[PDB]
Amino acid sequence: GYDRHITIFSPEGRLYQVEYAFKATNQTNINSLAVRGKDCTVVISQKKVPDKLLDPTTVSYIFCISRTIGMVVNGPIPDARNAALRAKAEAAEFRYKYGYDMPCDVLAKRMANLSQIYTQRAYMRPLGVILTFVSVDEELGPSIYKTDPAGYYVGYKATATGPKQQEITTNLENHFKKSKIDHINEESWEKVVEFAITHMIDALGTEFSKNDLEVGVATKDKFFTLSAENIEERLVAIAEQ
Amino acid sequence: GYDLSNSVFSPDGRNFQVEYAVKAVENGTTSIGIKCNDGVVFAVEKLITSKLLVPQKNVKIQVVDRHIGCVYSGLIPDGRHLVNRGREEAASFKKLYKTPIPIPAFADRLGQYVQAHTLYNSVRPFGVSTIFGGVDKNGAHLYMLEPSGSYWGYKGAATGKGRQSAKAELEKLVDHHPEGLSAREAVKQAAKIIYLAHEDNKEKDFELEISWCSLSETNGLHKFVKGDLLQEAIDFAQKEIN
Amino acid sequence: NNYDGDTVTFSPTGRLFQVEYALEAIKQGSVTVGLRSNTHAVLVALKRNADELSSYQKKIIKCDEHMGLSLAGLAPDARVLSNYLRQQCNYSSLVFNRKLAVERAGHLLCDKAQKNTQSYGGRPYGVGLLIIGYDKSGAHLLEFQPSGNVTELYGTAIGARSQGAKTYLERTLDTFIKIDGNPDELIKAGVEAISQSLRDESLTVDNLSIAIVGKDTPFTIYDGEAVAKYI
Amino acid sequence: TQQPIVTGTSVISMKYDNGVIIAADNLGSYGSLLRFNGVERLIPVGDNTVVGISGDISDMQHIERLLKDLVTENAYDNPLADAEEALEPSYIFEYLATVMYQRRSKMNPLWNAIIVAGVQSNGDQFLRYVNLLGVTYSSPTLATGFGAHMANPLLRKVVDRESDIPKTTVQVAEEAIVNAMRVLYYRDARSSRNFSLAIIDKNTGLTFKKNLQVENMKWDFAKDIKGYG
Amino acid sequence: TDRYSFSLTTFSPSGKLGQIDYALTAVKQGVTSLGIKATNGVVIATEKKSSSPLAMSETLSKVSLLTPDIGAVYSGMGPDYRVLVDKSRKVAHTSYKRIYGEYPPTKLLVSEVAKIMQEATQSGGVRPFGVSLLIAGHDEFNGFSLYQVDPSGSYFPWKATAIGKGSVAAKTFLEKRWNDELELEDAIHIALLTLKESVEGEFNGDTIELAIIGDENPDLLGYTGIPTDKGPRFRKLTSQEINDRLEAL
Amino acid sequence: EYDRGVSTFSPEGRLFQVEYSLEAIKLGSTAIGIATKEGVVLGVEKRATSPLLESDSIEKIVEIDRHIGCAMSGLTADARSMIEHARTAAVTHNLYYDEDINVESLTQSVCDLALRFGEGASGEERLMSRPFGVALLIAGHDADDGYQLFHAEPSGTFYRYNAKAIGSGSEGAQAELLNEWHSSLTLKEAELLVLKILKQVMEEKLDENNAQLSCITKQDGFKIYDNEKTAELIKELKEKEAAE
Amino acid sequence: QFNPYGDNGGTILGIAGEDFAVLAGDTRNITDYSINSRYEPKVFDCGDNIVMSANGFAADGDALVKRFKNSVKWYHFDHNDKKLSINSAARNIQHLLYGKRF
Amino acid sequence: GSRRYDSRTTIFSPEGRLYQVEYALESISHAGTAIGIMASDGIVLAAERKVTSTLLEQDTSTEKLYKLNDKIAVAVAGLTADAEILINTARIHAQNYLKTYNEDIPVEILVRRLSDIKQGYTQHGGLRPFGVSFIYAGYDDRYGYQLYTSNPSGNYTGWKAISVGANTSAAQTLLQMDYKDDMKVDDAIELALKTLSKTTDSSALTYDRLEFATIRKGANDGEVYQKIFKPQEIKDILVKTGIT
Amino acid sequence: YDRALSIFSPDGHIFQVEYALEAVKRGTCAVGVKGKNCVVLGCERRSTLKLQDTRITPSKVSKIDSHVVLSFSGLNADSRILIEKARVEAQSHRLTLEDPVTVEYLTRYVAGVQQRYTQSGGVRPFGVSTLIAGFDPRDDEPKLYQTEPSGIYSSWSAQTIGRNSKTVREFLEKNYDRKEPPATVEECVKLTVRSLLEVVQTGAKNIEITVVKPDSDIVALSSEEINQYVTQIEQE
Repeated sequence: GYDRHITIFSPEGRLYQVEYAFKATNQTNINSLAVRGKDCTVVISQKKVPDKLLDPTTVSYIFCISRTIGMVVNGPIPDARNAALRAKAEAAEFRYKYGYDMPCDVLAKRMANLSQIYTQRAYMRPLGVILTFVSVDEELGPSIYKTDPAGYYVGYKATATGPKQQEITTNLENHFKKSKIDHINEESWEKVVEFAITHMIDALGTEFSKNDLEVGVATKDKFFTLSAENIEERLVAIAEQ
Repeated sequence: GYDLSNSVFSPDGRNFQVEYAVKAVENGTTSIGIKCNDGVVFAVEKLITSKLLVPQKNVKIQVVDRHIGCVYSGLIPDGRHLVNRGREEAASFKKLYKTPIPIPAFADRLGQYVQAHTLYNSVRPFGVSTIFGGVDKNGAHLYMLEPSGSYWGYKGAATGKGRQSAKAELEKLVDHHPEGLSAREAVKQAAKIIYLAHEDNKEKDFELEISWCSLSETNGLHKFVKGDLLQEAIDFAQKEIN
Repeated sequence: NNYDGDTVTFSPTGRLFQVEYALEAIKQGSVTVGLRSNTHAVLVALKRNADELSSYQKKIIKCDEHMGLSLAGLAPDARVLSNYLRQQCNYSSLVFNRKLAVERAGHLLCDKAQKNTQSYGGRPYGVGLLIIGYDKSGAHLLEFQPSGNVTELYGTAIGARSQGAKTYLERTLDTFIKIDGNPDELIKAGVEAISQSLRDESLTVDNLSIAIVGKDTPFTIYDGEAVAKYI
Repeated sequence: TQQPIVTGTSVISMKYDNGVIIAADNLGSYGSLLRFNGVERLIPVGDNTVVGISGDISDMQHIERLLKDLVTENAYDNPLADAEEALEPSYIFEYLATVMYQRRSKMNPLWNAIIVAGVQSNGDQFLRYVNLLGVTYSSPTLATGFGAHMANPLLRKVVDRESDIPKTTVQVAEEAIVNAMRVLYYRDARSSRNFSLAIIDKNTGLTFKKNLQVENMKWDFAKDIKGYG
Repeated sequence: TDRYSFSLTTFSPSGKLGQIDYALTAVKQGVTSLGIKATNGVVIATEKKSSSPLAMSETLSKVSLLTPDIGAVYSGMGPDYRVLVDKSRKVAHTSYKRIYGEYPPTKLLVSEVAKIMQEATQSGGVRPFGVSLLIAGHDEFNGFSLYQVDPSGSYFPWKATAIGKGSVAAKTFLEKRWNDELELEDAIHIALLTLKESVEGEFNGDTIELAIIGDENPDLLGYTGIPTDKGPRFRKLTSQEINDRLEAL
Repeated sequence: EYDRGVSTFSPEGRLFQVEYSLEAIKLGSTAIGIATKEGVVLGVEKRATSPLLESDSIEKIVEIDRHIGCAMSGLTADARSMIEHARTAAVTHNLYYDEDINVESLTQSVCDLALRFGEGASGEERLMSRPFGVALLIAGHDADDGYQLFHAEPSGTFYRYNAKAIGSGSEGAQAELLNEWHSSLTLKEAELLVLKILKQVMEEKLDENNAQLSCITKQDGFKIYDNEKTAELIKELKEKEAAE
Repeated sequence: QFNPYGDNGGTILGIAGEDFAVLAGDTRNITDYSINSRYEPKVFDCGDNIVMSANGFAADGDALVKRFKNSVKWYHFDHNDKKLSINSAARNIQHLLYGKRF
Repeated sequence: GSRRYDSRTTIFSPEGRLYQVEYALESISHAGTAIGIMASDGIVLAAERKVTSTLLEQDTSTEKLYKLNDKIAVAVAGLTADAEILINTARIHAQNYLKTYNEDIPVEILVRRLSDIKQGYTQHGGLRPFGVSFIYAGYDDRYGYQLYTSNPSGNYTGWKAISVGANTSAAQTLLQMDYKDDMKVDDAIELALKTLSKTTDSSALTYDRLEFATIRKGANDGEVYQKIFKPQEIKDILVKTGIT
Repeated sequence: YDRALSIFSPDGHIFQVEYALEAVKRGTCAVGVKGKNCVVLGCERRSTLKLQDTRITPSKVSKIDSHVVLSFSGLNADSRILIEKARVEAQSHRLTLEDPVTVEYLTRYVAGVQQRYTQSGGVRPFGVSTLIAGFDPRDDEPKLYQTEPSGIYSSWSAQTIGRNSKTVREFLEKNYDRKEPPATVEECVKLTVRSLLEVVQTGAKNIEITVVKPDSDIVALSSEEINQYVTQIEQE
């Protein structure tokens, strides 16, 4: 039938058109992992550069929405830039009319509504990207919120994305069962980066380089990105543990 | 099924209308772009379908701004319209911020635009890949834009029937200069690999066009290559393939 | 009825099929041939009556005293483009105190058709224009496809049996460019070019319609017993 | 609405037999207070036109946008669309005029007065005047502002008719322009001592002579009188 | 263009608007939620399900506030409810906080929200939302009320009801436990006991969302010192408190 | 298929709905038009489809203005909208210039209306999704070209004709038009010629209760003839069939 | 404040002949007691043997002539090289004036 | 596409009949019965719900009965949901009449308006009609008490007594055989209950499944007082007529 | 919305026109006969079922003027819209132009409503055929027109539209002259009655007669007045 081609219910009450949107984020072979540190939130993610003729410095899956909130995207790159733009406009919007920078929580909720609106029309294609927003807020503390094509969102202790993300998830769950708290204790954010890399290497079974990773760090009142050199520093510190 | 619009989606995770649009450019002209240190050098193969034409009158190289070169391949009317919109964008930025738009900024905006027409069944996508770049205060930049709305950083890029022939040579050219290379020398290069990508267009004949934006010669403006420099390049490429 | 009932759907062949169908209007349609030197441009059009008790239909539209267009396809589609070109040409005179240039008017036209083929429910225009004119750059002769794309030539044709006319113009190509300052010769050669496009459609003195533009000559349409100076 | 807010002074200009000359001082005054000096008002377009803009400085910026915009729009579509579709001072003139007119209709004009001074491709002299109203005219000798009746008469003293343009040379004109700028500075409160000078020639292109000062003033008779009378 | 202004709701050749029937199916694929009306309060309860074990159910909201004295809870699709609760809040503000000023009657607001459901079954480019809402509330005019909003765009008052995949079993459960006079405490016990049978996971108080529109509480308003004005009659129960309640079933 | 769409080709290479329009001129009652340089005559067939039909106030002769006349044949619901637009066009010229509008240019003005198919192409306000199904014989006199007769199509294309016959019997009438049209006709010989060809395709009898004549003339204007005159010319027609 | 009128003066004179017409005007342009320019005629030919002078305020005066020449063009384009009557011209110009009477 | 996902739902059929309207009448026969009877002292509106559940509260359910204004109420038979929109449109149209003319709206006007909306849905927009049938109790000063029934097509027909909803056949005939024109409110109150007990979708008619309402002229001065009875008063009158 | 419901049919027709005319067949049946001094529009009233009040059943003949009426055949829902729209146009003429309307004016107006929704897309035309009858003021000539949902109008001097129009037409062929209308009002009324008793049936229950005479004389005659004429008709 044609309840699978436009976003109208079936005799099960299911929107098949929407479900397909999830099925496309595995096609770029990008994984991400994001954990809440002690005073930071770190997200490490794969960077695929299949050629020389692609310049690696430009291949970015990390878009700064706010000064304080980073966004890492898993899935097709057109929809990524589209989603980034909407989110940037809305963050600025709220700063203008409410006199402070938009909460991470409220931004996640916002994109969830817009996602629902793209599945409310019957000629609009859902934005298939899965979005991770990472922040350190001053009211909610360290935060991860992952929104999805359907327009469902929920908070997160930690999260992973990609075709191979079950393995990553298994690792993280076991860690927080030994530690019995919802965020990694350490006290130098640098060592939380190092820890995150170790779990990733275990999960995907591959050691990464400084151009197989791209790393984003949110500390208090800020988000920035590590350069490829900083990442190589971390991989020496794997030796040092 | 799943081949009647651009807002169906398949269980495979694929949009075929959009993928199919890349094939449009695959039957287009060969066009290359060499990312340099000082700038960029574009070159485009112009097919000759008769000898009634007037060579270097049929433009595919349109300048957008006073410093961004744009040259496109695929369905021609479509690409001229894509450039049409981008000139409006250039003026708008200049009006509000009083400075010419940057190279990365222009790349961004075109990506949004090509996104829009694959999200509605009420507008038709484009059928072109465009190659554009220039010099700004962040350096030289080179970008290729798919009709899917995808772009990346590019050391070297190509598209058209002979995109394979072109790209194979660009790999070797990074072997020759792993430090990148000068714009002025890349003019001669640019001709070379269109002649090599005319071996996929070897039942036709061609006219070579070359355009450059480089900070070391033209003061960072996008200009054409013509006259004495042009014929030096034409002669170079000939002797090599002979 | 997948890609041929919609004007919004691709096509892994990188087409829109409608444009090909709109190009078949030219095969069934009339024929007109343009050729230029460097100092004059000329259109020779084959006029066609509806029956023998009908006056033959004019196929050349004057857009300005430096510009003219001619159709070979559907007339109602041509009616939109004739208005548009006149509007833009008068706009150029008003605003920039300029003639409008030949290349540039083609570019405006191209992107016009494109956004009506983009919009769903629209149509691609099925009439092919030859746009001639004389501006600062000299003469120009553009071929306008139903795609909308514009091409610059010294001589071109479209319509039914346009292929033979390009053979003829490619052979006399170096002849009529190195004749300058005499529009007459070009017209004689143009008659010969459209005679490679007959199918017993004969050329008479009321079938033949000529239009020229020069540096010293306005846009002028010759008809009547005044086209029999070149027969 | 729009009344004068920040207001420049005057542009003076004349023809000679092989080009034209044009000059202006660097001022945006705020009444008797000369609030901004060093404010540039001569703007070159190519080496074939210099445009002198007088009137309000706010509106001057909105025509500097439009001049940039004009060059880019002419250069768009063919790389041969600015070489032999080349801009003429007449084309630049008409553009600004017509836009300005429609903006005046909205009752929010582009409050300026412009002289467009150039040379053609054939090398005829082009010197013409437009303003916010849309009042146009030609003269061998032109000015804007208070200079319309202040400085301009001295220039027009040499050239009473236009069959006398070829009898005016570069070095007769040059002298008169320097002096008319001195008259302007003498007898108008709003003006500057700093002045810029351009020469548009069709045998050298544009030669720009910046930041000349008003010299050869006469003041020795400013001390042979004691009292107001 | 815009050629989607033909309704995507139609009738079937056997009667019965087919689209809202499909939308009603999605509620039986949804989570279970229930409301028991007492005679001195109302209780609403739902279960939290997530697609991850690393997901936070501490930033997950399936019971949401419309106005201090009125709460809502769904069964059905998550995304649909996420936009729909915002539209409920928006009409309540633009038509009863800028026009009538005060917080609306429960009866009023229920009617207004049903109109939006109706207007997603009229127009093109929109098919209706596939959740059912329980809107519990209290106004000082019509007393305590518990209503159920349909994906058809109708409303019904109930004495006690459930929505979700276990709705049919739940109303059979409520038949014998229900009485015309109830306390609010006893209502809590009945509500959670019915929802324990409509969950097939583990039944915690950390993963069960409880809220009462029961006793006023002033200190949740934001100010004190005028007692003629109160704070929210809605009061969400924190997790540790719900754990105490699991023992009170 | 392709006539299920509003603007779609059609492996033929031209639109389909347009064809079916041309095959709707065969649903009308004949309209015949003969032009000379003494006036142009339009005669029309009113056609009794019922014996209780009153046919003496049904008119398919319509005035556009004093110097331009029109006859319609085909489906005449479509023509009702067209006659209103044409009337406005003529009057607009007379407002803008206080001058007579040419016949050619008027027909062109109505041809612009015939152009409206498609729904999202050009910048105008689209007020159908289909072309018309009715053809006009617009007759007239202008001061430039002299006397003129035009045929307007639901295509949006026009041709100047010297004789045209449209309607159900268009082709069998036109066969006769080719032989019998000559330049020595006068106003009145053209009039009898209408009645001659009209009688062949008249399914009942020719008389003045199912036919009406009208002329457009420079020196008397637009005059629709009364039934007396029509009847007299019909009696004079039968005397030339007895001279054969 | 902004007042968008003025008086740029000049004078024109039109005389109907037998088979001729003369339309004359001065070339002096002024803006108060100022003489802006000695030379700027104000009688322009519009083609087809209409001559037009719109005299008084220069800005409006130039506007009229432009728009009228545009109309001349459209006349030849849509009535198929129609001869433009003096008479026809007059009515058209009146519409241009009445259009801006607010 | 966009014409690719529309099969055309709101055209005529080859009997001249709208697909969507015909389907609608069937879906209203699924919904509970509602009967209207007009006495010469009043109008009785009586409605049986289409839902009755395990623990459904029907003691305050005002889900079939709505006051449009203080002299016009409706009984609803069809989708309750669909009906909502038109119920509030009707409130607005009624209050508008009072606001501008300082007078209560006639029954005729109010119904004719709502019918127009229904007709409007299949006329334009591609939209479906609401599957609703209304029975209107209304008083005006020009036809006195008026009774109307309206259907999803947008047409109104007068009645003396009429039934909608489930089992219209059975109900209609019994009403014809038993109704007299000199009945009162008392008589009509009992007649409606007996008819609803032959059409009850359970095997018994219960007080909490009944909504019952009157408009009576026994209120002083000849004023009409509308009364929607309390659940204890419906139970009160149902034991009186001897069903329970 | 602009996706057409009007789409060209392979016979030079339009689907919605053909359907409209089908709906006119299936619907009510109106007969119109004009005398030398009157118009009679009689139309089927729908009251066949028992116990109905006929003052609140739809008006099948509606006066637009003081001497122009509008009658219809076809659907009973599509037709009310046109009645309302006709009234506005009549009042508009009287406001801005003057002069109680002519019948012809309103004939063309109703046809001009049919043309819009046919030629436009996203809309469908009314399935209603109309008898427009009445007088022009200052003229004593009565005028009978029909318009059909195609948008065509034609003058007649007797006409019928609706169910079994073939049957009604054949009766009027022997007992009506095209060139000599009735010279008496009572005979025009009785002739319209005799035609309606063919199709409709069942006494004078479902029969209506509206009479318009000049001097701006509109009277509606109730059914009981029509009984008396019917018995004379049967006796004869």
